[PDB]
Amino acid sequence: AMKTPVSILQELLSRRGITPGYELVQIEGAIHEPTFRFRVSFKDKDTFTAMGAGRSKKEAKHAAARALIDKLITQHSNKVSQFHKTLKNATGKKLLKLQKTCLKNNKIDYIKLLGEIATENQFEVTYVDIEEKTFSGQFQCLVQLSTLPVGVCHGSGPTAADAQRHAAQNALEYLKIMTKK
Amino acid sequence: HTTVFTPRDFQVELLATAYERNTIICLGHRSSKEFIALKLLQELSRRARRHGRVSVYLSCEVGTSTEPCSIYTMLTHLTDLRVWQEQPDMQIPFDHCWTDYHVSILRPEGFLYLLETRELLLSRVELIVLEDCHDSAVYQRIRPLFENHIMPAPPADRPRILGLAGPLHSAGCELQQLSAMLATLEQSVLCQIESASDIVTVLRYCSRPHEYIVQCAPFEMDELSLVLADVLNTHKSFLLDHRYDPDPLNVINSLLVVLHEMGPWCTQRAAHHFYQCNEKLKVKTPHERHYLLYCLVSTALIQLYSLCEHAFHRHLSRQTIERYSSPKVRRLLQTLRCFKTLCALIYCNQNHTARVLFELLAEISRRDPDLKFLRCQYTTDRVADPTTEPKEAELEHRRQEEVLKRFRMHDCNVLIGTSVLEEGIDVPKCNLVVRWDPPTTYRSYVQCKGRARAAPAYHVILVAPSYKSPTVGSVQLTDRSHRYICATSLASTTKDLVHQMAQYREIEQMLLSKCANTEPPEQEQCEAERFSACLAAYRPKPHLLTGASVDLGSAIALVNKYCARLPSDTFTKLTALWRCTRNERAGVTLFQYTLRLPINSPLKHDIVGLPMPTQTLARRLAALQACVELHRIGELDDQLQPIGKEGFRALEPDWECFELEPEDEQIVQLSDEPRPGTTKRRQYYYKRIASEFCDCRPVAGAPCYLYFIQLTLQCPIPEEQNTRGRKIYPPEDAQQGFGILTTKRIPKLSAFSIFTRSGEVKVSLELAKERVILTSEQIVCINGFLNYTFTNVLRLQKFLMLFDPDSTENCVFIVPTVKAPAGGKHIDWQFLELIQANGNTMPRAVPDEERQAQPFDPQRFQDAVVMPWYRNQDQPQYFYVAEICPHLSPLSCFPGDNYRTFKHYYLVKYGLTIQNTSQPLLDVDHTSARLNFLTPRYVNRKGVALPTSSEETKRAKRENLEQKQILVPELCTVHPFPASLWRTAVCLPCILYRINGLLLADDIRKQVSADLGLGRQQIFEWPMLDFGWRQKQLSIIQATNANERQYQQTKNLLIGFNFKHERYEESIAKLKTEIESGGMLVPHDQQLVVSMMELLKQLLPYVLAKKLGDRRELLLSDLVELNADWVARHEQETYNVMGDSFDNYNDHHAGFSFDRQPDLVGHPGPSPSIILQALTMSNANDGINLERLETIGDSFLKYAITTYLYITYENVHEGKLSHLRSKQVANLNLYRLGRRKRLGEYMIATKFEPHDNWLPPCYYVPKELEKALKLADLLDIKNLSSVQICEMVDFSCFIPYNLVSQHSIPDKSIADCVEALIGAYLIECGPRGALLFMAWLGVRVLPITRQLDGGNQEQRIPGSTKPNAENVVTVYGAWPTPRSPLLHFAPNATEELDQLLSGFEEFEESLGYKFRDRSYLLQAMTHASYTPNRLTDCYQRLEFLGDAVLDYLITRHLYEDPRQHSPGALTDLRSALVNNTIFASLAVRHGFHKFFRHLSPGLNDVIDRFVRIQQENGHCIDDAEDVEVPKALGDVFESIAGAIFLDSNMSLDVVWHVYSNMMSPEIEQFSNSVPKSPIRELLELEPETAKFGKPEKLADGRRVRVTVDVFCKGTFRGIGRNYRIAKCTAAKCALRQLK
RNA sequence: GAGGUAGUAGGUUGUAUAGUA
RNA sequence: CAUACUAUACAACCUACUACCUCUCU
Ligand SMILES: *O[C@H]1[C@@H](O)[C@H](n2ccc(=O)[nH]c2=O)O[C@@H]1COP(=O)(O)O
Ligand SMILES: [Mg+2]
Ligand SMILES: [Mg+2]
Ligand SMILES: [Mg+2]
Ligand SMILES: [Mg+2]
Ligand SMILES: [Mg+2]
Ligand SMILES: [Mg+2]
Ligand SMILES: [Mg+2]
Ligand SMILES: [Mg+2]
Repeated sequence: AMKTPVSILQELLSRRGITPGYELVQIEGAIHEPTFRFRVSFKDKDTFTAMGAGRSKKEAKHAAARALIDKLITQHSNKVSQFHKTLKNATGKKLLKLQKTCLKNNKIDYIKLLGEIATENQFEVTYVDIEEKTFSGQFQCLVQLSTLPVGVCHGSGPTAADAQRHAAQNALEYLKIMTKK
Repeated sequence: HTTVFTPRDFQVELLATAYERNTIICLGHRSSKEFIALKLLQELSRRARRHGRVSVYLSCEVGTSTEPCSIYTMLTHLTDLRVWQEQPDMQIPFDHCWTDYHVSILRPEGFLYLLETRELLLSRVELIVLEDCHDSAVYQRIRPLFENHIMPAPPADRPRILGLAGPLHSAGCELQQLSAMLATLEQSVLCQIESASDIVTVLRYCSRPHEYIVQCAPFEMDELSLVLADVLNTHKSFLLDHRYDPDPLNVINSLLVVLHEMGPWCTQRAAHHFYQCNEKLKVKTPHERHYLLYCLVSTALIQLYSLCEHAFHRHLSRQTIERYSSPKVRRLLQTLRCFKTLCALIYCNQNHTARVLFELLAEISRRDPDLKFLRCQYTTDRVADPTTEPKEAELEHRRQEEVLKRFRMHDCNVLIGTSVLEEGIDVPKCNLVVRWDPPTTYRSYVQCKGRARAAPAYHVILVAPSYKSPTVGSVQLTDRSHRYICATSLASTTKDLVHQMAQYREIEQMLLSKCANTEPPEQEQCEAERFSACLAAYRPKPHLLTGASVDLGSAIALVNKYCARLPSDTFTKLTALWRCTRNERAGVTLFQYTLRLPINSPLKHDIVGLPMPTQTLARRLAALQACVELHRIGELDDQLQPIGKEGFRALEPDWECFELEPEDEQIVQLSDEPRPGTTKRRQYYYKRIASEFCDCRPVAGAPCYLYFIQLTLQCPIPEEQNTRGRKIYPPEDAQQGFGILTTKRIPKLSAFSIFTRSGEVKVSLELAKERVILTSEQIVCINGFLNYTFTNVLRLQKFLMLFDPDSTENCVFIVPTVKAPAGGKHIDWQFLELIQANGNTMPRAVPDEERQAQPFDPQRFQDAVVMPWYRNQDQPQYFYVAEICPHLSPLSCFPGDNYRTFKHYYLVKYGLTIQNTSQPLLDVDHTSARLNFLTPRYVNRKGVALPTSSEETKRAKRENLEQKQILVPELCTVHPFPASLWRTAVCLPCILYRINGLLLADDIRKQVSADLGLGRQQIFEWPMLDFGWRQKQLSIIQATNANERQYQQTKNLLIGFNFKHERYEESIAKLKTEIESGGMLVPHDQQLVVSMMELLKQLLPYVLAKKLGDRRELLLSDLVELNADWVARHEQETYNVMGDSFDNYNDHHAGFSFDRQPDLVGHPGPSPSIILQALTMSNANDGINLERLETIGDSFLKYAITTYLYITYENVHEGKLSHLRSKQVANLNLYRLGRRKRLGEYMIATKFEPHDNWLPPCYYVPKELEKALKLADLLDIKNLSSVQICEMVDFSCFIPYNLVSQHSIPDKSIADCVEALIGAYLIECGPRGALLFMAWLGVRVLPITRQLDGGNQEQRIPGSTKPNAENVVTVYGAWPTPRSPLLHFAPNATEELDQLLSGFEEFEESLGYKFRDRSYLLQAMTHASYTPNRLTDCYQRLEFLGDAVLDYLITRHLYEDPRQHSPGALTDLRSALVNNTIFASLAVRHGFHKFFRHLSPGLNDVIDRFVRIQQENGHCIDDAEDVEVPKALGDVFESIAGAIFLDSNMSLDVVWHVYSNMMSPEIEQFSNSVPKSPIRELLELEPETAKFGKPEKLADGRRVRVTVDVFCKGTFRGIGRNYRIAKCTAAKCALRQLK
């Protein structure tokens, strides 16, 4: 089995001598497959000849021997809107009170109201009064809230208390208008 | 392009005007100013290099630092002028007087310094290029120069006062004294402003759109905008006074003007952009107080956005914009809704206004159903650098390039740009332009208005209240704002800006008044086309009135259709140089309208037009004359269009045709097979046997020639492959030989050699000095012998092959010879009788008594063949005798262990008892079965030997007994053939195959020598058939230097325009009344928007009834007839040239010589060895191949066809000559020529295997067994007929050609043989022999002089075909000397050539060859755009010749390499050495750009930057911005080779001798290493992993990017002008980085 | 001598990609 | 574009040589 059919045919024919005749007769030397064709003989005086085709000459000899063997077998506006809802989820009654009531009145103390709103929406405020003086000779302060992103509002007045109250009123109307939708 | 001709680009227009007179070029860009300054420096240097004159460039940014300026590099890199710029504190070292420097760059104070020293004489200077003089300080420095050198200097002696002042409209200061400022400017520096630039030449020669100023309304300020302004004014004063205790004002200020001029919703949409930018910028704040400031700003923008959104989205987009926006955007939308291709170029002032306009236009386009055709894209300005934060730079780069791509072709109409859209960027032709902001100056007015060139065009400026503060102060919120929160001056600015527009129109009227060339109004053209359209046209096909027609309009539109369609590059705009001029005749004004054509065109004379009353009538009739002369000289076809690339028709009768055989015509007209001329198609050709070997068998009585096959060992086989250690057997000493008996004489043939088991043996054929008369019994004796030798001894007889003793094909006899004992060789008759005595004899199985009879003989088995009779009975294997062994016995030791002694072995295996025990033994080796001894067995064809056997196996096979083969001499039969004769017999078939091949090559040589007198016909022996054997940072500075002349320029044309020096109001008021009453100001409440005899009499009032006669119109020949009669009547027409002197003078006033030719008269022709080599395909696996002869033959083919296409067609340009060469060189043509002249059947195309691919002599194949799928009867029918008696008596099972008589051969291989035979004839019998071979094949490439045959011509002067029915030969002559293109349309064209060729003697010394006809040199240098060349043609069609000359020179030199390159190492040593980059590098290195004449800006800049980067490299060979190559300079390198070829009586030796000194050291440098090319290396070292992508378009519009993708190693990108240079540089950077 | 490997070296043809003019 | 000269990678086939295996020969 490990012997090739060429050598199988040679072994089978070796029982009476004989030198086989192998002749490549017909190649189709075509454009991409060179196909070879041999022809196997059996003596020139008395009595066998088969043909064999293949792609390679070793396979042509093998097929000829086989034939002879068988023949033999944008998103920042979305951030703005998300800021609007994360200020909206603080649903206390102070926001509705600031919306319904006209806020011309400045008699309220704004610092406790902004503290209530900051604790309502889990925020905290920080006052920074600038020690340096303006050209108008009045105090100025800025208030910071831990928002998304963090925000700073403004206030100024002849006293530091006036500046703080102005910034606080700014925060009050601020939270009023971003509780208006 | 219609009625105005086509304008030159403004640089050479300013060059021509400043050539004409003194000129203040009011040009902004310093690069174009430097190009213009360079060009007039070299032109008035050419005028100045006559008696010795100097031209200066007194300058102000020169003489403090020691570095050369930009003009120094510009002028000493790109000219031959030795500039001597004054370094700071010149000491003028030694004797260095200023005469011997052409350009003499200075400082104004330095110029007076040598003016008072009397060194630089003001008479002797030819040009004074005073630099930028539109400023006060430079004027005050220049005042001592011209206050003190105007009075002593007459204007005759005063030179040209070219002065490169700034752009006039943004120059100095104010508006009232503007005209007086320019007036004092020209009166001081003695000049005239001649400002003809892109600011001007869009107004002049291009369309002028009807511009409209529209007032919208002032913004009546509503409650939303009141509340928003209250909030922003509340925080503005707060931001104004910020502090820090241990930027945002600009973004809180500029938001308010959006509210002031565009409205509240736009304020929201701009505050969103500002909010995103502020949240981008506020995170990186390192300061606590600034962090609070930016948080204040961001949250204020938040509350404004949410307030506006809650305003117009809870209480409520066309109506939304209508109610909550400014009237300015309503006017914008009205303007856009009036329109329904549109290309809109809206501008802005600030980069945020563009984006809120982007949101507005997108929202209206996606909401309003009317304006669905609005594709919006936007851009900002550029500020930052790639050095800092490259992420933002690359993101902006990729965004802006995509935006400009979308706007570029047809997709995006509205492009709401900013100030980067004025200079630089090239954009499509605009239809409607809406300048949103009022223009800052006239610059932004017409670098936005003066770009719209389509003319249904409107330039609309929306205007409003000006930029003024609407702020109220530091107040807090108001009561009305609290109520809104809880519950929910046109005339002044318009008058001042209409005054501003009147000032711009005064500016543009001033600019037009300073133009040299005046323009008629459009009412003149309307009058002309209304009145005078009754002149007869030109109809060259006048019988049918539907075709050819040149009227008044088509004529002026049909010279801009001819000059554009011409050979030109991107550095060349082609145009006709029109000139009007005036005269008065019979009391009327007439205008002669002279034209000129591009020097690219072969209409090389002016068409001097005929007068007309107006100027546009003169223009239209001069274009009539141009079209008429164009078609009469032949450039036009019957449709009056230029001929075009394909449409050229050959005139010589041998050419055109190109009709193949019908077998090839059917495939080339059907297009369904593999294409002919290619290797894809296959054809089977019959193996043509020799003439001398067909029908040649000797008969009883005919004395036949005898030809011994004389063999001789030359190289014995070295013992390293002698694995058996056998004896060396030289066939020279062998007693028995072989011979050929034939009846047709074999010619002299080349002694080849075969490689057999004894080494190399040379094979010859030698005659018998006595002829042999052969009887009738000996005929059947030789007939027995041939059957024995080629059927039994060597066994080559196939089943489909039989011995035919009366045959036609392969019909030669073979005889066994023998050396005579007394000396000499003869035929072995006793041996043939002995051979005939025993035929195909069965070897005799002898009994025991015969072996017992006689003992061993040590003389029988010397030179014996020892086949054994006990095995292989019917046909035994034949063993040689190698050694006789007395040291072995039949009773001696066995090799193996399985058997005892040799005698014992022979009884146990078969049964042959050996009756002699004292006998010696025989060591044998097998006979040959691979009969092909053509190739060397142990060596390659490069020469380096293959490995031989190891010493272990060789010593084992020479010593050990388990190897080898051993036979007893009493049990074997000696064959009648001795072993020496068996070796000659087994080497016979290669001798006969090679002798048939050499005879086929001799047959081809005989055929051509019979036809065209090319070689001898019959006969010295041929030569033998032999087989053959940091700085890179210093880089950036130079590049930065180039960008320096752009860089400051941008800033210099953005902000300053400063420094004024020291009737108008009435015109301003008139223009104000015109702009207010003429509808050009739209107010703020309306919407936007004759008898033929008398006509001929007024048409030419300078008799008319006779010329008119009875017909309707007038003929043009009649018109020039009346003008010629008026010339003969009235003396002269002395002329006033209304606004050229630019061109003038025509309308004015033995080491391997490459061309070695042997004497073709009396020549033997080429040797059949090298014709065999040229006929040997590469599939032959032989020691000879055509493939090194094909690549020299192909290059000679291309060279010779290029030369003949140049000589015959002296008027056609290269664009169709390349088409003719591609017709006459293509492998279809060479294949059809080869098939016509019998070349498919003369080639070898297979490895010669004699058991499969050979007819032995006197054997015959019936040629029918292959198509089929006793022997005496088979004989008698196979001479009669095949098919009728044949019928009477791993795919494609119909299998093609039988292998013995045919060989499958592709078409392109026949083309390869065509080229190979051209090369073979070239190498042997010269270039003329190659040319006559191509004429023999069918490509006729030489002239014909048909002369009468001179009475048996005898000498047969070669290339002269056989006479036809009359005694007339057709002798081919040498190539003709062509026409030198010194076109004598000028009366002194030789002196004009000497004047325009000034100072090229440095170039001649840089090349060596002194030209004898220098017009070729000028034709080689001259670009297609060097318009003052009224002497020759351009350089394209001569580069066409020079490229082919250089390709042949390179491939013939590199073929002559002793290294013996492959076809691939001949291509790759050429295609890496004739390349545009390396051509440009030797051009720059050897001083070619220093003598290249052109008048193109972009080519000058490209040439400058490339010479800079080359001079920093010592002339050696983000984004990957590399320097572009001057393709023009590589083409100059080709074209100078062409001009040296043509000027030298057409010899390649002088071209090679000149080009060796440049190219040949560099040639050895390539010839050692392996150069390749950057794209080729990057796809070679990365054989599959590189993948190049589709193009992307940059923002600039003249740059492409590439993006190499080297897979899993790095993605790299580079930029360049076109795809080729950009792809080369991107792959080059990939190569440079992946090392 | 025949067959199976393995390597080196020569090619030829097809496919894909690409150079140079 | 087109048209000559072709390169690399991969695939198939043929050919020369070298070393070892199985059979045969010896
Ligand atoms: O069987 C081959 C080999 O044994 C024999 N041979 C013997 C001696 C020598 O020096 N060389 C040699 O090749 O020849 C037989 C066939 O080989 P070729 O077909 O001729 O290569
Ligand atoms: Mg052999
Ligand atoms: Mg090839
Ligand atoms: Mg060719
Ligand atoms: Mg070829
Ligand atoms: Mg062998
Ligand atoms: Mg190889
Ligand atoms: Mg080219
Ligand atoms: Mg190739």
